[PDB]
Amino acid sequence: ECYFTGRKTVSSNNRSHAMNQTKRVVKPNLQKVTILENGELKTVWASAKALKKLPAGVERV
Amino acid sequence: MKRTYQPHKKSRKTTHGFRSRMATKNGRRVLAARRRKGRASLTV
Amino acid sequence: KLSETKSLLKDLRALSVEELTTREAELKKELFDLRFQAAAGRLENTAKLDEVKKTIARVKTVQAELN
Amino acid sequence: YDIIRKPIITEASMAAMDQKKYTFEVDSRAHKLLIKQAVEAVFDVKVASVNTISVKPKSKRVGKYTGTKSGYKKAIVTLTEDSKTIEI
Amino acid sequence: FVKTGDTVKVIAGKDRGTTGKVIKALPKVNKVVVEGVAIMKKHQKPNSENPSGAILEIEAPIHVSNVQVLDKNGVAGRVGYKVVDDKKVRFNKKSGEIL
RNA sequence: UAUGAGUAGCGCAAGAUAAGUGAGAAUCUUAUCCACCGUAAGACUAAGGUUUCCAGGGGAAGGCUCGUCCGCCCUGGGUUAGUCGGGACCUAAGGCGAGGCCGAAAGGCGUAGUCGAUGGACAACUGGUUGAUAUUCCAGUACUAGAUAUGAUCGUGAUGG
RNA sequence: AGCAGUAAGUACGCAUUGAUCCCUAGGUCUCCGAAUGGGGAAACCCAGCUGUUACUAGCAGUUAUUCAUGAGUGAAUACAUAGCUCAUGUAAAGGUAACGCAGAGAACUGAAACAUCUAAGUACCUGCAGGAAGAGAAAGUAAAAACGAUUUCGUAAGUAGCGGCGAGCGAACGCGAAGAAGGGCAAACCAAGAAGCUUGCUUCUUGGGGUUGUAGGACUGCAACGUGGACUUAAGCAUUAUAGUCGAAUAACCUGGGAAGGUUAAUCAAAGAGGGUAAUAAUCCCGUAGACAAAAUAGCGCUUAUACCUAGCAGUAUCCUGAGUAGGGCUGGACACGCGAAAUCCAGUUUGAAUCCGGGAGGACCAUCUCCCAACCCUAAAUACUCCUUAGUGACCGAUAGUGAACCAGUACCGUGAGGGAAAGGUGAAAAGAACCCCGAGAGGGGAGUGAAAUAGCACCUGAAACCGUGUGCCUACAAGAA
Repeated sequence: ECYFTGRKTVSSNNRSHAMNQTKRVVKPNLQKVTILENGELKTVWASAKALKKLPAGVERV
Repeated sequence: MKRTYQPHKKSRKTTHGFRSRMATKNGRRVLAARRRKGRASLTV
Repeated sequence: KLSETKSLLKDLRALSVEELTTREAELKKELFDLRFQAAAGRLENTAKLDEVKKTIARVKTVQAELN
Repeated sequence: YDIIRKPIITEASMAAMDQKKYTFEVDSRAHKLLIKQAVEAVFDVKVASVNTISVKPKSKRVGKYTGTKSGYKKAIVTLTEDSKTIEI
Repeated sequence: FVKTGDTVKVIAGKDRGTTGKVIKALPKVNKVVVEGVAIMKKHQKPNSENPSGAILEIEAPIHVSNVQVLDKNGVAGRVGYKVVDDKKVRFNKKSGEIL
């Protein structure tokens, strides 16, 4: 689970050929990273969308 | 022949004591069913 | 009649627990030999039990509470 | 302080009298050393010790429902000699 | 009512018009033992407090409807009460007003 | 409420007489014989039972019949420890588990730690004693541990080893 | 004006001096339990600290954790950091009637079977909340002048649609009614500080600036409107719950055990609602209609300056206006929408703008036109449901009913447990409950007496029905019948 990436592994539902009414489990991107040090020094998970928008504003946010 | 229950005191508790039933967030729920009905006692 | 005198007279005055209630929260706080005449029998006279416990009761809940 | 409940008068009570013993009652939340020194205070009688025993509650029927009569700790007041017995 | 009391009429019921003194009403009973009125008798055993028994001229209580308080000139009615003085003044209607 | 039906059964073993008891005795009590078990059908002790114990009284139901008798009923007593068993010691198997781990959630795992006896630690044992408690009440002997009262003397010596 | 809950049942007693009682506030509040000094099976054990007061005591309090906030500490390793310690803040854990929201989420069914659908995103489960919640201020709908946030109801109307186009599911628009409130911020800028003080700093902190659609603000102009809205503070006013108070209006006769019934008469009137009373009451009582009453009590509402932030306005130097954002790919889902011509929205994943000459919508989409300004936040009101508090209402129901439960019901009882789950009210007006006497071991009876009544005698009004009877007139012991 990653906090500032928003949501979690959130449930969904699977389709098929002439769909058979099934289920999926949505998983986001899971990366434990520790990028910046503002007073941070804090390891935490992240998602790759938030990785590519680390240079959006994510050094303190 | 032999029957089911020939319990001892540890036997009559340790499934149904107030912390045993209270413990797992679940048996206390069905105890609260037993309270919201409110029968002759609670813990046994 | 009896009880309003013999109750209202006592300790509405503001003297204190080891000070004024020496007669009640110390002296007749020995509830012994009145109780201890209770169930010993040979007493014949009841009302002293909850009467006196009532007086020490009001002694504590007023006088040994107001400070 | 005087939180002795009552004495107890059996036919063994006279044997306690001859033995310089007693059968006294106190509240449950108690200790035999504590009621020992309380007995020493309000009585000035010289105690050896007290025995242990209490009584279970007696849940029979008393009336048209179950008489749930309660227990009480039967205090066996073991004295020493050379003191003031109480004959009440 | 308020505490009876005095001689008290009995209009309806088993004994019409009978008057008789009261003090002993106990209004929670909501029917009043009055001397002379509703003559109960009890065949009591020869036991304690009457070692013959068989006769107890204790009398029955009858309802507030059949109690009728008169003011002192023997005049009953409806108790207008509290009207006049410091705490309370009892009277009946068409009455000589005394208590 | 029948019915079947006054039939099945009366739940694995033998009592017997006399005397008492009462109102009423087969079945209650005693005496006296018989009989049975007796590596038990004895005594003592777990779990269990939760007062059923005993004393006195009574016999609405209960007792598979009777019934004065009773584990039935009313009333009243009856269980006593420094050393007995546990706890105030330790700990397995295990459980719970702050930390942490992962997980829609609840959760489930788990380091430290924590309890957890059936275990391992440790002082009391003879005699008498009731209706009933006895290693518990007391005679005799102890020992264990502490206390305050009292000539030490540097001594204690740990979670470490 | 007696009290001495239940109710007998006793006793000392207690009390118009004012009790008992009713209400309001304060008091103490055993232990367990969120349960929390530590352990522990619920009614436990063992503590530590601080004073107490005495003891190999006792008393009183402090000592669970997480979070937050400080303070100190300071390892590898110098600072630091982790980590540790202390202090402060119920915060906050927890119990929860029903409604809500959000997540997680089936099956059975039905489709005459069934794999698509349905059932329904319902059953369940978890979390988050309040008195309601969400709900919301157009990056909207619509299509011509057409309006102007929402919400609920009716309508449109099963209309448009979708769908093994089966079986089904299913709108919105517009209109009608209720209810009818929108207001901040970041941004841009301006000023202050501190600082990349690497100077001119171009990041942070404070306060103005202003919240925008026909653009709006900043820059040049320039106006003080009460405001839950530009302060839902405090002070008075008023009144309600929260104790209750007064409160009208009648006599006789007949009957009976008893009148209110029948009969004779009279009254009242904001009270002839209803209930008791030995038997049906307006005038007997409770009451009732009205009319008064509360210190404390929880409020509601009105007036007051204050409890504070807003306006118009012309012009447009340039900036701003909500970036991984819209979008695009794929995989989903919701939207009536089952991938379809599929809109439009929201997810994962990937790619990624423009930014006022802008951008978006107008059911693929390309131009013209209409409307709007997202990608920042809050918003009462009309609505949903009651465990609850009374005020109550019944073409509700009368003890197999009515709550499982009119009764000590969730009781007994079953089951180890989760669970289940019974039976039963009525004497008499009043116990006035049958004194005594006799039978009887006793019970029970029988006399007496009791009461209107004793077939009325304690599970007692009324008492069938099956069953058992006892008496009774007739018939049957040469008969083999739906009786």
